[PDB]
Formats: sequence, C-alpha cells, structure tokens
Amino acid sequence: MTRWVRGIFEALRPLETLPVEGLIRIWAHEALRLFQDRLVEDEERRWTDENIDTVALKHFPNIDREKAMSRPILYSNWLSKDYIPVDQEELRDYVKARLKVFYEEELDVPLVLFNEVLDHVLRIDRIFRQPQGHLLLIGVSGAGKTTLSRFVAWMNGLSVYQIKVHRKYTGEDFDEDLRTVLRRSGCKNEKIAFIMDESNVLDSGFLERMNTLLANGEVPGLFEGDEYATLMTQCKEGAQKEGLMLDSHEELYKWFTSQVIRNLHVVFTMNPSSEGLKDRAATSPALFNRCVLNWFGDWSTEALYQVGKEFTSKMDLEKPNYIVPDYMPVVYDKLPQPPSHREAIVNSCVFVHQTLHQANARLAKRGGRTMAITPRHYLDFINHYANLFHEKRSELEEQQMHLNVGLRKIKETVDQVEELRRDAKVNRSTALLKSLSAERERWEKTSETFKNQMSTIAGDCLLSAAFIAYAGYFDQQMRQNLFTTWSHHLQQANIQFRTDIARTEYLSNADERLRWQASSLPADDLCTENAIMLKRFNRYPLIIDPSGQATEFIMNEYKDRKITRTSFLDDAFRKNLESALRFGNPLLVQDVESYDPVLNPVLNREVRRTGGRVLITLGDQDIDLSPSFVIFLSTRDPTVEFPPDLCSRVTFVNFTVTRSSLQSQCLNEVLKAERPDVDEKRSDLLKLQGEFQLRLRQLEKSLLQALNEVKGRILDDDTIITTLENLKREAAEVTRKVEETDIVMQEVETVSQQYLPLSTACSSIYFTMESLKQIHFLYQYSLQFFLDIYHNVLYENPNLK
Amino acid sequence: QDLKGVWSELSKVWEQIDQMKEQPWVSVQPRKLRQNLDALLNQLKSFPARLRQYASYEFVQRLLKGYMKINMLVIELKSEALKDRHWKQLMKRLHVNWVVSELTLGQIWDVDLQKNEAIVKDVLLVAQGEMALEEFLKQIREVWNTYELDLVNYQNKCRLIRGWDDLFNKVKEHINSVSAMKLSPYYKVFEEDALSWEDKLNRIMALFDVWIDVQRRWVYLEG
Ligand SMILES: Nc1ncnc2c1ncn2[C@@H]1O[C@H](COP(=O)(O)OP(=O)(O)O)[C@@H](O)[C@H]1O
Repeated sequence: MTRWVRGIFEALRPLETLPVEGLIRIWAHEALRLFQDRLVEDEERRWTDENIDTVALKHFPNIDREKAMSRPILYSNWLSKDYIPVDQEELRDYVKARLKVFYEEELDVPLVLFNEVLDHVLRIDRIFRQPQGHLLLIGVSGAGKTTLSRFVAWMNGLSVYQIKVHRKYTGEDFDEDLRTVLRRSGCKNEKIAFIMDESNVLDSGFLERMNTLLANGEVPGLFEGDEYATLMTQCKEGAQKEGLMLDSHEELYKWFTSQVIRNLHVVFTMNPSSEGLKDRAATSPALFNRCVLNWFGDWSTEALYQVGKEFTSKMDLEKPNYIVPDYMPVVYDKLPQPPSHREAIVNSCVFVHQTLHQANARLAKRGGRTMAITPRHYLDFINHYANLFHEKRSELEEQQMHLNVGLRKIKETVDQVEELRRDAKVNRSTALLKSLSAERERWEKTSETFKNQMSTIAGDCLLSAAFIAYAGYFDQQMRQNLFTTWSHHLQQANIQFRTDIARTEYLSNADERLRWQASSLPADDLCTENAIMLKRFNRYPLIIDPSGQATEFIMNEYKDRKITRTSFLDDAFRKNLESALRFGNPLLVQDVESYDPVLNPVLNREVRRTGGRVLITLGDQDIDLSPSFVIFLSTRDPTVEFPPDLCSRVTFVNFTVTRSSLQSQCLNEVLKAERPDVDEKRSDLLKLQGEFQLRLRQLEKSLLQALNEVKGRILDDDTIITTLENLKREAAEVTRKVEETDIVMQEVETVSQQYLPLSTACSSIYFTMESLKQIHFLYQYSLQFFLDIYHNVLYENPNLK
Repeated sequence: QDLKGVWSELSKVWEQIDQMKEQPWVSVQPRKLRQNLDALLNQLKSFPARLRQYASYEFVQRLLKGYMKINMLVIELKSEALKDRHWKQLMKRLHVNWVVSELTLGQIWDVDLQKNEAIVKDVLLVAQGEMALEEFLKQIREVWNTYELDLVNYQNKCRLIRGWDDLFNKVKEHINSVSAMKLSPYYKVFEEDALSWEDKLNRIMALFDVWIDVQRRWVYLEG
C-alpha cells in the first residue's frame, strides 16, 4: 500500500489539474498493477477486477464510472509524456514501430502483439523506470518472459546482461560475475538489465548473495583486498566524471552504493511451481518483498489465434471453393462470421493446442505421467506446418510441371509419327497411335488426381504437422486418439483431407524406410512413426527407451558422419560438446535425467552472427558454430520426470512398449506369419498412398527418357508399344486396387478382429511377466525373452504341422 | 511527352544506380545499402501510375527487388570468413575475372546471385567452417602462449608446482580436439600447423606425465 501511494504520487506529480475521474482512474490503474498483477488463475483475477469497481463506486458515487474506469485501463509516458493515459491502439502502433526498429537492431525473430504481451511490456516498463525497481516473472516457459524483458530493457536503453550457467559452476564464478556487473553498473554509470533464469537459481549458495544484494542494495564483502582497491580507484574516476569529488573511502563507497541502486534492475524468470516457489520464499524473502511479482502463464485463445494468423500469412491457404460449415467448430469467440479458409485453419490449429491441453489434463487425472505443454510447442508446430506445406506444394508443382513436359513431348511425338505415316508397318503405326492416345487419356486422369491431391494438401499437412510436433511422448493408443480427434475436428470444419491418411507413408518414402530397416530398427509401427519424428525436427529430439535400440539405430544412421557417444555424468561432457559444436558432427547424448543446464543455448538455437563468425555461448566461453550439427539427447529410464524448461525445448520420442504398442506388434506378426495373403493385401493398401503412384511416375519418366531417343528409329519394328503396354497393365492393376480398396479394408478389419484376442493375450502375458519382479527379485524377464517364446510358438511348433 | 518524362526519370534512376554501384565493395555498408535501396523504393513508388505502367520502369523495379532479396546474400558475403581463398574459389566456379583491390558491388550485382544461390551458400558454409578451425587455432595459440605454471614455495627449500589436475584436463581437451581435427574435411587447410600443435601437445603430455611422477617421488623421499 505504500508503493500504491508512491505510484499515485508519481503519476500525480507532473500533472496540475485533474478531475475526480482522472484520480479514480489512476487509483484503479495502480490497483490493477499491484494486486491483480500477482494473481495466478482467472477466477480470482475476475474477482479482483470486479471488486475494484465495487469499492470505487461504493466509496465514490456521483461520478461517471465509464470514464472513471475503462476496461482497457492503461497508462504510459511513451505517447507524449507526463504518464498520460493512452488508448490500446495508439500504443500498439508505437510498439510495432519500436519493435520493427528492434528487429533491425537485434532479435530478428518476429513477435506477435496481442493484448497480453502489450500489457506485460507496459508493466515491465513501469517497473524499470523506478529506483531499485527489481522484477520477478512467474510464467510458463516460452510465454515470453526473457524476450519481453530484453525488448523492454533495450527500448529503455537498459543494457541487458544475463549469466550463463553450467556444471561445476562454483560460487566464485558467480562472485566474479557480480563483481563485473557491479563495476559496469555503478562505476561507469551504465544501466544494466540483470536477467536470471531458474537453472542457476536452483543452488541456494548464490541465492543468499542475491538476497543481500536485493535487500541492502549491494552485497557487503564481494570486493575485498586488491579488488577492493581497484574498485576504489575506479570509483574515484567515476566521481570525477560526475564532478562530485570525494576522497574518503566510505563516502565514495556509499556513493557507489547509490549509483548501483539507481542503475541496476534485476529481472528473474521462474518457471511456476508451488513447491519450488515455496522453497524460494523459504530461502529468500526479497524475491517477494523487494521484488515485484508479475504473472503470465499460458497464452489465451486470442493470443494463440493471433500468433497463428500472423505466422500463417506467407503460405497461400486461399481456397475460394471453401464453404462455411453449419455449426462451425469454434474455440475462438471472435472468429469472423463467415470465415474464409485461413481463419478456419488457424482456428483448427488453436483447437489442436487446446485439445492437447485437455488430453494432458485428462491423463494427469487418470494418474499417469504428463509432460508440460508450452507455447514454444505451438510455435514449433506452426513452423512444421509451414515447412511441410511448402515442401509438399513444391513437390506437387514439380510433379505437375513434369507431367506437362511429358504431355508436350507426347504431342510432339504424335505429330512426328503422323508425319512419318504421311509418306504391315501401317498397322503397327496405327496401333502405336491408338496406344499413345490411351496413354494421353491416362495423363489427363493423373492430372485430375493431381488436382485432387492439391485440394487435400492443406488438411493433410495440418494433421501431419500436428502429429509430428505435438505428440511423440504419448503411447500409440494416445497418439491414435489425438489423431482421430484432430481428424474429426477437421471433418467438422469441412477441411479437405484424406480420410484414410497414414502418417508413416505421407511423411517419408521407400528408400528412407529401407535405410532405417538396414540399421537396427524393428518394423514396428511405433518405431516407424518415431523414426519419422527423428528425421524431421526443429527442436533437438529427446529419446526415451528402456530397450536401448534407439542408441544403436541412431549410431548406425549417423556413423558415416563420425557421430560419437557422451553421457552427462562424465567429466568429458563439456569437451565433447565443444568438439561437436565446433567441428560439425552429431553428438548422441545419454542419461539426460542428470541434465546439465549448459545445453540451454544449444537447445534455444540462439546464435550471434557478428564479425564474420557465428558464435554460440557455452557458459562463459564463446564457441564458434558449425551448420552440420545435430544433437540428440537420450535416456534409458522411462519413468523419469523432466523439468518443464527442458520439456519446452525438445521434442519427445518415446520407445517404451505399452499394452497397445505390444498388442499391435503381436497382431502384425500374427498376420505376417499366419495369413500372408492378408498381410500382402494390407501392405498393398498401405503402399497405395503414393508408393504405387511414385513407381508409376518413375516408370513413365523412364518411358519419356526412352522416347527422347527417337530420331526416326522409334519405328524399328513400328511397335515400341511394349513398354507402354507394361505401363498400361501396371496402371490397370493400381486402378483395380484403388477401386476395390473398400472390400480390402473390410476383409483386413475382419481378419484383424478375428486375430485380436491372441494379441491381447500376448500383451497381458508379457506385462504379467514384466510385473513378476515385485514378487521376487529373481523373477526378471525381458521383452526379447517374450519374443523368443512368441517365435517358438509361431514357428518351430510341432503341433501346427 | 509522358514517354519523354518517364525516359528522363528512368535515366535519373539509372544514374543513381550507377553512382552507388561505383562504391568499392570494401567500403560498402550493407545496412546503409539496404537503406538506400528502400529510399529508391520510396522514390520509385512516388511516380504516377501512368509512368509506373511502363515496361522499363517495371524492369528496373524488379531488378531492385532482386537486389533487396539478395541484400541478405550480400550481408552474408560481406563477412570476414571469406578470406581470399574462398573468393578465388568462387571466382573459379563462376568463371568471372575481377580484381580484389578494384572490386566493387557493380560486377557482383551483374552476376546473378539468385541463379547461383546454391554455390554461394556452399562457399559461405565452407568459409564458416574454415574460419571456425582457424579461430580454434588462434584460441589454442593464445591460451598456450599465456599459460603459466602455478609455482608455490615448499618449506623455503624449493618452489614446487601444483594445479596438475586442471593442466592435465586442459591438455587432454586440446589433444582430443586436435585429434578430432583430422576428420571434418575442411581439415585439408592448415595441416602443418595442426600437426605441429599436436606434436608439441604430445611432448607436453609426456614431459609433464614424467614430471608429476618425479615430483611425487622426490617429495616423498625428501620427507
Ligand atoms: N508475441 C510473440 N510473438 C511471436 N513469438 C513470440 C511471442 N512471444 C514469445 N515468442 C517466442 O517465444 C519464445 C519465448 O521465450 P521466453 O519465454 O522469453 O524464454 P524463457 O521462458 O526462458 O523466458 C521466444 O523465443 C520468442 O521467439
């Protein structure tokens, strides 16, 4: 309340004539900025918001409450001066201009200006423009804590300075860092933004010195001995610069203290955690008394919608034939009515984010293990969406161009064969002409199919990106549930996507799968999907596996690129890192549960491109970076819980076998070893989604290449039509497969349903054997053991003969 | 007439283009170049639509648009990692004959950077790798030309040496790094320097491994 009075007085000082409405407005603004700032959930936020007006109206009647309080309450001195209240849109335009200037200055990554981000920027700016204006941020990782703090510090001229933590980060290094920052702040009168994360705050040794620095205004005893004398010598120079000649050591020392208090703002960024925050309060009271609290957690639906809208400007997604569905599935209440395709797709993306929130909450309620979901995952998902959309559209356009070139070549060859007919040979020429015309009709049909795929591409890409980016940590059953929910939502919005889309086929091709199978990769569907995830990633993947097949597979895959092994526990970890980041080779890393926060710059992908050299800052040492560097983090323990900061910087690849994954594996093995015809029909059904199409395209490309060598010699026997008869029979086969796909899926479903109980029994038996360890330490069994029994049952069984 | 006026405006724009293309590439500032390009954009957009519909104006506008979209190509090229071996190599690939001392932005702007983006990016990545290796060599040179033994008195009878662990870790790190230098095919540059550093580091390793044993045995027997 004394800070309330201080803020009101500061607001009132430049102004000389105010109606009661302005005074009540300033009072309400300070109430918003002091009380509701530290609130966490939404219910108490609305409670405080309504009780402010309740109190204001009850204690101040006869005043127009419309002007006295406006719902978008905002105060700043950026527009004009004297802390005049400003409207949302004018300050939005100003911050857009200043953030553009920032873009040209640093941090080229774009930012999206919703209401929450602008409110946080205003709050941080208000806190900075205050003596001893220390600040603490509590909000989910990736909500925009460090980014906004840096932006506001730069806009104020406050030079940012953050400490990089690593292993064996002794207290002496932190003391030296404080000595440096104090010298830069107080002695040279350079304002410093001192931004600390939670990784280096975990140790309580630094927290006591930080406590004293926050409370007293400066820690006693950080400078002692010769360094104390150097501080005195430089403080004499500082006092000389200010024309405040002082000689006695204590006098200039307290002047240095005043300079530090006036020219040092500390910003803390803590990941919200009730027990962690309670521990922080236990070890230090200054983080809640001398430090003002700002809370902002998950982005609101409006923020997510606007971020998606701005990040989805570049790709086309204009579909003029799109019709607004009746009962549009809407998670954003301000969605335009009627919406076009782009609004629908961005709303669908927001729905995907929200439904993964819901799925994680439901799984937590069930009692399972949950990984935190952050807006960084949303940004990675939108990046995956853009990348996959661009790649698939480019591939389809190239294929269409190739088809057009082939059609023109065929036209030229028909004209040439007509000219050669102008002059039993004539019968063969007529047969060739008829065959070429039939092939032309096949070309037109393939063009129609290409247009259909161009229609489908948007929804197919959305689902593919949503699966590859968000999911991965959950089991096969949960992944299928999420994919089905997303498909159902897209069906509600009439977004064109293939109903029988297969994730494995759409996001790869034949040769990549063959290469993976060449290495130690089982043909399990979960393994294929997670290999898909391993191939495409923006954040460096985190691999969990109780079996260890992952390490061998990824070692074999990158063996040609001199990949090497390193764990966290060894003392060679840092040097192996530096080697990997400087010489440009992949570095598989194991035992991630003992995570080293030194990887934070690596995972963040925050590089500095200055002076003809890219630099990545590992600890206190600047290291050059090589573009051909991919890092993979691995662990054997599957039930370990990760801090959400790491959870928001890596994508999860899960290899733990579950009651649904093992059931599917056993069922597939039963189909393969018991009904080979059903298995091969299922494989043909799976390969129909492009692989047959790709083989047909390659074969017709070979036909075009052979036809390029014509020179009149194409009429050697006047029947080169044997190759095109091969193409025609292949096309007839694939057309028959497409036509009868319904009976094929029906019979596959029936056979799979018939064979399901054996797979369920296999899963139950294996999990009982795994759980036999609790009865006695002796009863230990592996998955390979159960597979050995499984093979001894399926094959080399005398009874089945 | 209108054609004469648009021809005069085109001549003025071409003269400005020539004028700032006369700036040598050594003295060209990428940020100021981008600002000048944006200023020309504003000047061209100030022309009336009747003058803007002319084919020559559209050609110059799209040429400048190519210039801005390759401005980031120029920024990457305007580094210090290019050295001159990479520049000579890209001379050889692009089959263009220029003078390093007389190099200006005009000739490189005549060469289609957009058509040769793959080659330019490959050369840039090669330059970054070679600069990284040379920077590590500079770092190891500065840390081994400044490293000092942590001498300390011992019973006022001698001045022994401590800090064996940190020195051993440093030497092991450097020798592992120099052994890893043999891969990463960018190693085909600066070979004799790497071999000399590896040899001297192995000499340091052997000498100090013998030295620590001598020291411990001597102090034990002295006691
Ligand atoms: N309004 C926004 N628009 C676009 N991207 C944003 C926005 N806010 C944050 N981001 C992105 O999210 C990330 C936020 O990181 P941040 O939360 O500052 O890290 P930390 O959690 O360690 O403080 C940044 O990398 C930034 O690129």
